[PDB]
Amino acid sequence: ALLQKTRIINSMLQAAAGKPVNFKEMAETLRDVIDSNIFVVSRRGKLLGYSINQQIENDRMKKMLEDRQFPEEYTKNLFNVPETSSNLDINSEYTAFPVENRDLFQAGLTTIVPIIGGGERLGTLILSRLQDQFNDDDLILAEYGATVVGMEILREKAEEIEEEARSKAVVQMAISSLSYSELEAIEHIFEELDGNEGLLVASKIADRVGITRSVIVNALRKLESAGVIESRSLGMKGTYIKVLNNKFLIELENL
Amino acid sequence: ALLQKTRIINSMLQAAAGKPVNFKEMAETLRDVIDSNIFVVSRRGKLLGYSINQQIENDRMKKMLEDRQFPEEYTKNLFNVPETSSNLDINSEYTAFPVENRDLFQAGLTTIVPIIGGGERLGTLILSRLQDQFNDDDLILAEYGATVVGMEILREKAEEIEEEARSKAVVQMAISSLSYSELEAIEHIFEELDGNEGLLVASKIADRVGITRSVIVNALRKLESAGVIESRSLGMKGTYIKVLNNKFLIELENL
Repeated sequence: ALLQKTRIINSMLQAAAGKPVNFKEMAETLRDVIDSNIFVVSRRGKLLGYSINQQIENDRMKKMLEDRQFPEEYTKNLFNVPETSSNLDINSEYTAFPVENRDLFQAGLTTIVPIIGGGERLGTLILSRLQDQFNDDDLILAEYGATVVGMEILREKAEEIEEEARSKAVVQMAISSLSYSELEAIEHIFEELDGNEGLLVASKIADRVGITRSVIVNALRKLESAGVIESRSLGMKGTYIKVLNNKFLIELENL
Repeated sequence: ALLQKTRIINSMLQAAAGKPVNFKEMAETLRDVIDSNIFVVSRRGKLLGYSINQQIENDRMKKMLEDRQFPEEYTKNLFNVPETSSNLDINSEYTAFPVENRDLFQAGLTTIVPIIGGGERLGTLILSRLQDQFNDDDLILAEYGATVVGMEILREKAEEIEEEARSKAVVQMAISSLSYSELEAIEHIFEELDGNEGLLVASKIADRVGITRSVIVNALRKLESAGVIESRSLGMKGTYIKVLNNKFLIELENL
């Protein structure tokens, strides 16, 4: 019953809007829609999700469902596949696969669609039934489905790193905003500290370090200012901090 | 064969990848694989791109094709469509459209798809033949179709501002690294200046402003460093400069 079938696939997509990416509850969707087996493997060939409904004969797939890694020779060509291969097992004649890719498709009549977003193969969609041949409708669905879980990892991954170089801009911001002293204080602080959690009253360092309180006491708050650290001191008599940004200590040690 | 017609689409989708989003050249690729009229209009109702073959009886649409600005009464109810209107003109019986959108659909047995990604109705997609019914799959194409133009405005507008908020980003930079002095200078400079184009001679400012050539002449380079302005000084005897970022000048005035 076509169109609905998809409109349904679409229904699902619209819906992932805010909610962060989630393959499985989306693999399901394809399973449901296409009534097929569904496994999504990334470029690196880690399964990000899959789903099923009845047991199978495929011995050489589970290996990965236990270490997330699939070895540097197997999934390897699984990737070399230039296009969709339509209907597939262990008894059809073709010289499109080399004799080093024998057992990967294995059990349940398997079909294959490459996931292919922003100009790049981001991975593969395995589908694999047992009996019912893979219909022209049935394909069209996957191709949408792939195309969908296409610009999704895309999405997910941008998300994933656009908030790396957030953190990372942040930190060379604040650090960009200290005096030779202030930062030197900060420096000497965490050289003589451990982790985000830190307590040793500023008072102490000053005399040792030979930077006034006043300042040390301040470099400090400059970080309260672009978030990076937290303390809300307890009337001197001890001074404690914890950090709000992992990429920091890192950077700071990068000095 | 519909699938072909679909995969054909796919192929054009991969091959936008690098190339900067082109609507027409996809409006066509629709009007190809669908065999109909394609018109992509937006949230605000601008016709981004379109694509036809024969001559048409819609009068009330040749309006936007010169001002790009559709009425605050037409496109809007065009916006109001909760979902895909399958076939249309002006003889049928329906209590959807409000008594204020009679002639927008005018020519071509018209059909309607809303474009929705980033969990947002990005705009509307308009197909319109003359006789042939829009079939099931005619839809099926059309929709996915949208869905692409879909996450294309996404990519374009995404692209639009990750680079408006670049300018801004770099100018808040450059400036931010200006000593009060230096800043004082660039200031005094452009206040007695007109547009991105300037020839006024450093020597003469210092005095008139109370600052060393030393520093004027420093603060200038600084912005060429961060490229914001161009000058290749001449051997004094007249300095001439140019601004290479619009956002900049704006920002100055906002200090």
